[PDB]
Amino acid sequence: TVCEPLGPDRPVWFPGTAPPPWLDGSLPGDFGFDPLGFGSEPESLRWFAQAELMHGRWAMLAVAGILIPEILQKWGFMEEFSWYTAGEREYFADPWTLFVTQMALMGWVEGRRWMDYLNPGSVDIEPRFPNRKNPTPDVGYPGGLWFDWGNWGRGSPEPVMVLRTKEIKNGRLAMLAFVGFWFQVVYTGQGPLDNLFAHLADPGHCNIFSA
Amino acid sequence: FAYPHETGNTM
Amino acid sequence: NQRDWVVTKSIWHLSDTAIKSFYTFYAMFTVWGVCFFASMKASMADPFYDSEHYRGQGGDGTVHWYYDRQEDIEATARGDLL
Amino acid sequence: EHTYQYAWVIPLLPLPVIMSMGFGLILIPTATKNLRRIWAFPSVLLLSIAMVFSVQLSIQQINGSSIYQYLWSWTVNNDFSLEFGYLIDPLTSIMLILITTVGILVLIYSDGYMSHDEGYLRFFVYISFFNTSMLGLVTSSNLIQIYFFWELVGMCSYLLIGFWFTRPIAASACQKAFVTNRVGDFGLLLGILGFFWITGSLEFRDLFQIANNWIPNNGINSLLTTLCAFLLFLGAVAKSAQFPLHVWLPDAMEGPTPISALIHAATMVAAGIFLLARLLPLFISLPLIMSFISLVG
Amino acid sequence: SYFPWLTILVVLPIFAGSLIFFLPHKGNKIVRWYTISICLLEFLLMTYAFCYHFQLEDPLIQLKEDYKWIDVFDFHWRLGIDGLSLGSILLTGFITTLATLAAWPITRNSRLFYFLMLAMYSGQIGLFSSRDLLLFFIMWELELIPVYLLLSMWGGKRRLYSATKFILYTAGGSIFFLIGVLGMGLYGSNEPGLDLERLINQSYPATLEILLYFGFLIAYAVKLPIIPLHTWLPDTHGEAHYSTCMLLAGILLKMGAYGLIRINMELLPHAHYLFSPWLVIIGAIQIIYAASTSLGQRNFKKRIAYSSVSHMGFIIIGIGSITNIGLNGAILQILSHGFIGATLFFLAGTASDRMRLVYLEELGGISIPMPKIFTMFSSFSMASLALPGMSGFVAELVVFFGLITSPKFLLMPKALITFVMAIGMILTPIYLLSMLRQMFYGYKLFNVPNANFVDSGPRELFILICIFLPVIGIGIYPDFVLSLSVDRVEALLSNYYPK
Amino acid sequence: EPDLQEDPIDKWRTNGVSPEDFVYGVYDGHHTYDEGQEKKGFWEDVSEWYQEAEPPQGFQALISWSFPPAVILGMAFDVPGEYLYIGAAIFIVVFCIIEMDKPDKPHNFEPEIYMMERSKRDKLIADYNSMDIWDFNEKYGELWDFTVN
Amino acid sequence: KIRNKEINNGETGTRSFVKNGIYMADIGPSFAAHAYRVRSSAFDLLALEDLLGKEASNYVNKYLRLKATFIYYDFDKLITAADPDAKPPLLDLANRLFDSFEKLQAAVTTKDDTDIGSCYADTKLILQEVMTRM
Ligand code: CLA
Ligand SMILES: CC(/C=C/C=C(C)/C=C/[C@@]12O[C@]1(C)C[C@@H](O)CC2(C)C)=C\C=C\C=C(C)\C=C\C=C(C)\C=C\[C@@]12O[C@]1(C)C[C@@H](O)CC2(C)C
Ligand SMILES: CC1=C[C@H](O)CC(C)(C)[C@H]1/C=C/C(C)=C/C=C/C(C)=C/C=C/C=C(C)/C=C/C=C(C)/C=C/C1=C(C)C[C@H](O)CC1(C)C
Ligand SMILES: CC1=C(/C=C/C(C)=C/C=C\C(C)=C\C=C\C=C(C)\C=C\C=C(C)\C=C\C2=C(C)CCCC2(C)C)C(C)(C)CCC1
Repeated sequence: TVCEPLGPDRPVWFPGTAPPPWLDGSLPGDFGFDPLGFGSEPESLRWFAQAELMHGRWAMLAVAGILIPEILQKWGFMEEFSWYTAGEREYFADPWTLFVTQMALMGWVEGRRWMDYLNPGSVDIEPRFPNRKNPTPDVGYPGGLWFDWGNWGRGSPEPVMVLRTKEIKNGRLAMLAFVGFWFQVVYTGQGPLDNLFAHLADPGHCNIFSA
Repeated sequence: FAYPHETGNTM
Repeated sequence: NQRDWVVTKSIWHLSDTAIKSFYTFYAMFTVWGVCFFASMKASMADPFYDSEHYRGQGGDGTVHWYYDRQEDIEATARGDLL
Repeated sequence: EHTYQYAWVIPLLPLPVIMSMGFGLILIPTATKNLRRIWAFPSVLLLSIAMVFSVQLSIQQINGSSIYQYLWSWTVNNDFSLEFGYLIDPLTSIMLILITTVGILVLIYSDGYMSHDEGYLRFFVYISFFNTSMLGLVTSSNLIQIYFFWELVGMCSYLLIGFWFTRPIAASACQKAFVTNRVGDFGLLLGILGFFWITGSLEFRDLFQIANNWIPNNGINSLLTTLCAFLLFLGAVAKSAQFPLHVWLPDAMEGPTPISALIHAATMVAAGIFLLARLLPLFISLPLIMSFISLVG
Repeated sequence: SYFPWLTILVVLPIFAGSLIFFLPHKGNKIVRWYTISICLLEFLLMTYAFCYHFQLEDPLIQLKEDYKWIDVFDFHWRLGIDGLSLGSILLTGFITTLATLAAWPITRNSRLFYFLMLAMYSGQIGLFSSRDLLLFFIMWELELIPVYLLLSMWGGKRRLYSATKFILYTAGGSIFFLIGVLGMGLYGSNEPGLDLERLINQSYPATLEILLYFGFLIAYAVKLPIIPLHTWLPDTHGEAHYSTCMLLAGILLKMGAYGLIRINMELLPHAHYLFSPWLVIIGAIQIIYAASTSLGQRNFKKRIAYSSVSHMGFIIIGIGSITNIGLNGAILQILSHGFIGATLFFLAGTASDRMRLVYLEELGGISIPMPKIFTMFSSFSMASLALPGMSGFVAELVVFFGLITSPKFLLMPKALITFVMAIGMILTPIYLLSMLRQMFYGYKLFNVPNANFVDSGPRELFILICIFLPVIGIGIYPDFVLSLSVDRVEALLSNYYPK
Repeated sequence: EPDLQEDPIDKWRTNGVSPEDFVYGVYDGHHTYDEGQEKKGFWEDVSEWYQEAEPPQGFQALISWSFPPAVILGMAFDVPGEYLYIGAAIFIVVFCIIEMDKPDKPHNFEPEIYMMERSKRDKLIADYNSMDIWDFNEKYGELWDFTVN
Repeated sequence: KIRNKEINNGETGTRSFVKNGIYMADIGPSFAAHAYRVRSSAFDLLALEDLLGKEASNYVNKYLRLKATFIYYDFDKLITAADPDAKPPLLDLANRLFDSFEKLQAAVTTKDDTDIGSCYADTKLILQEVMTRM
């Protein structure tokens, strides 16, 4: 736990501006950007931090699942066609069965996680053979060799706050990427790589303003 | 007087 | 091409092609004319061949200089003369 | 599926890391040895791709297909050509899965194991090199080009046995663990040259056909085709640990434990069994060898 | 084209080194740079002549020219490059430039030394580019004094005995060569006779073919070590400075093979075709005898010398067993050995002079103080093990293929000789790793004091890397040294007459 | 010169010149169970390791660094070979006349002259590097004349 | 140092592109071990003009010779071991092929670009038919 208070250690998102006082910069990925001041009170602050982390991780997974199969279609062996139209793809089972199974299992898991949030340490999975003392928690970073078997979130590979900063920044970027992909498919009728190459060929004209 | 406690979280 | 061998125990078929560097065997020798860049890695400092823990520069000098023994016998003779 | 003309990137997939560490390990020894744990990620990831590029290469074979192979002439000189390339048949995909899975797992186990040690990066380089050599051996079209990888995995196993290179036993076991499979590859090369002279070709598509059906009568070669195959069998024996050549495995276990788990389930079994299993089309015409194999087993 | 290249390429080194004399400037400094610049200029001119003034598609001679020199016994400045010569010429320029670089920290004389280096340079290129038999002999014996001086001035403890044995032995060996010169020079001297190109059509009578063949073969077996004529090598290799020994055991040995290819197989076919099988037998037994006596030695310099001896059996067996590839795989072998043996002697001479212990029993754990030497030494040991990937493999493989598909054999020795040859692969690691294990592995005393123990600096490391990279580049795709279309005419003469 | 003598002759093939692996005075304490974690980053470590040679100093660096990105580009937007082999030619000359015109250091000269009474300084530095051809101090006739103050 | 036993492929001035000194292992006299190596060799000269069709065809006349000598010898060994009836048309086939090979070699020896391909078209058309009459 390292703090990033005002000064050179605090590169303000808006140069020449004093960041909101209740934005200390402890949470990695902070730059003093909350003009709406939603993080005014601490309970809301931590709640929004958890929401941000979850959104970032899910958005990373979603953008990977969009990107990789489409390029492996374009040039790779197997041809995974339009992902936006894969939502209605036909499988062995009906979409509602898939939906209810997803909801059951994810409700189980996310409910256990919800109780962990409301009551830290009271719902954890970390066995204890004798004489080896286990690690604690920092909710949002469960620890133990279930979700950190590489021993990366604790020390050695990088000071923690730096790696969490990497994570939150990449997650914000991935959120932008997902909303961009979706909005493009709303407007255009291709995948992300197709729009990409179309822009590469004609950067000067092949844009949103092409029509 | 020590004891064979568990190994790391990666093995 | 893509000949299709029906072997007597399995389900083969193959496809082959012949390739060889046309004349770039000249261009690779020209690029390996980078030994004319053996001058930046020679003007660099020598590891210890210039170190103070070295005096004598032959191929057996430092190793078989080793005849200060004769000079020491001569110094013994001189000290006896003293 | 047409996902074959891009499959050749399998045995070359981790390579873009190896050369990018050894250089650093030789030119700049005090910088790469300070990015210690980070270097684990670009490897365990890259090899991982290979695995997910192999199941889709194997699932196809499960659904029923036909095996492919690609040949390229890497020598056109006076009087005779030399080929290289690979093939993807059921056995290839089997051993491919079996090598990449245990590889991607032992990499993480090694990251856990060798964390207090000093030769972290060198260890990872050796592991990745052995892995990209074994992945090469299992996918290989003609005999000469499998011999090219046999001795490579032999040298990798050598460098891995005497890893710490300072325990005065690990310095006396690597030598034996090299000379034994050296005798093995000696027998392998003699058998290869014998079959070459007898049939005139090197690749399986022609060797299996010629050697089985068309061959002259007892111009003495019959004794040769009985003998030469015994030499290939001797090589496949020596890479594994059978009766006459087994004195290198017990002491070879002196090396580090992850290597002791990768040279007893990944190469010890593959380079031994796999070759015999692939050359089985030859040995059905030699009942003597069919009995001698069972006897030594 | 008529602007003479080979004349320049032969008279540039010795001339531009003659200016070292009559130049009072310093003790050691300026001479090193003035010599390395000349060496690099010569190498660049060599590669410029090769690239845009050569064809690779015609088996005649290129860039030839001649003059009138003594005119009584017809002996001209006749000079010309050809397919067989080109590889050895390039290898000589390369490895001798790198040897002159490796000779950087020599301050004992440093004026006679670099001049003698340039003289040996010019002599090697003169021989490898010769086109007139007497001029070939002149270039052959011209280098005999410079090498003796380099031996007797720098290198080893017992330099004198080695140097005198070497010089006497080589000078005596060249006597039979001069005998052959006098023999085939007087055979119808009106027909040019001393023009190595116009001798392809000579039809000598019987019982004279054999005598000239043997007069050349004895001299060659003297230069290129053959079993009963090898006793000189361990002394003149275990006592030479590594700078000398690099070019010595990487070029000067291969002259004995280049000459045997050029003047025996090209000029005296029915004197060589009735003598090939015994050459093959001798090479086959040499491959194992050299290794079996290498394992016995105890100072690693002589062990490296014997390892260099052993690989000279593949060249022999490739000269016999008359095929296109058997002769052609020999050239790749002389290149891939001029690399490996030279580098191994450089590494041996660089590890030593840091430890001052020659007997392989007291060498402790040198891996702890100096890692990079250990790495670049194990790598080239692997190369010498005929390990695949590196260029020490494909040469031996093509040699095997040449022996197997030979026409002058019917399956009886074509297999036993292959067997006795393959025993070399079982035998060589037994004596290479036995050195790698005694001298490097194990934990010696706490050799913490960083004095008289420093890893290779930039110069030596760059030399090692710059010689290593060609090995990989050739062993991965060997056809960077199969630019030889003379064998399609070299093995054209022999291929139908009797027997 | 004392050079004490030797002792009960050792195995010809002594397995590894080492202490026999009984008193190997730590297993795993000499190579593996050893490391911690201290300091020093990456880039300030690289650009503190390319400067333990002062490899070039000034102009002699510009002509040595901008050369490879001019002889790798050369194999593109192709230019005739003659141009390419006079480029490398004029390099090997310009780089040479700057090297041989650098000062001299004590380790360069003879062994018998390397070991003076620390009057080597004013005999070589600012004495050799301040003249062209004077040979007033021509003491390369070794009998220990030393011909200096 | 090797002879032929059916002298009808030798055209006027009986010779060809052939490069003697190539080792061809014994396969036994049969119209099954020759119609197979002839196929698996005539398969290569299809794959010849894939990469080395253009781009400095100075190795093409170093590999066509090689992988056509096999055809030239094995086709004779075959045309011997056949019944009287199938011999005239197989021989006619032989004639058109081993003339197109000489034509192709002589055209590629000139280091052209379009003449090489135009001539190779014919030996491909004929040589794709050799892999069927077997
Ligand atoms: C990571 C952010 C990102 C990137 C790299 C792209 C890239 C692209 N978009 Mg896009 N887009 C984005 C976000 C992004 N978008 C978002 C958030 C939306 C929702 C409003 C859209 C909606 C959208 C539509 C409707 C269309 C594109 C299209 C395109 C392509 C042509 C460029 C163009 O005309 O659109 C320019 C894109 C915008 C004006 C969107 C503005 C929003 C982004 C975030 C701008 C901010 C820049 C970013 C933060 C800085 C770079 C970050 C990183 C990449 C280095 C191009 C590949 C077109 C297409 O399909 O290609 C043929 C098209 O028709 N975009
Ligand atoms: C961008 C985003 C939210 C951004 C919010 C921002 C910036 C708020 C910023 C502010 O508050 C601050 C910071 C400070 C305030 O003072 C100022 C403002 C400005 C008010 C969420 C994206 C969130 C993105 C999310 C949650 C991604 C969800 C992923 C899904 C649904 C997966 C879908 C798929 O799985 C299917 C359905 C089928 C597969 O075939 C395809 C895939 C894609 C794999
Ligand atoms: C828009 C657009 C448009 C156009 O068209 C084009 C373009 C430009 C391309 C586009 C863009 C896009 C983008 C931006 C994207 C991004 C993404 C991301 C960031 C992702 C992440 C992503 C991320 C990710 C995946 C991550 C992940 C992670 C993970 C799993 C981890 C795991 C782990 C853990 C926990 C722990 C343990 O012990 C170990 C490990 C293993 C370590
Ligand atoms: C791969 C894939 C994917 C995904 C996947 C997933 C997402 C999964 C998830 C999830 C899951 C997978 C889940 C599951 C869950 C659940 C669980 C895991 C449960 C458990 C339970 C239990 C354990 C219980 C117990 C009990 C009982 C019963 C008795 C009483 C008591 C108790 C409670 C204890 C993606 C992206 C899509 C796409 C592609 C494919």
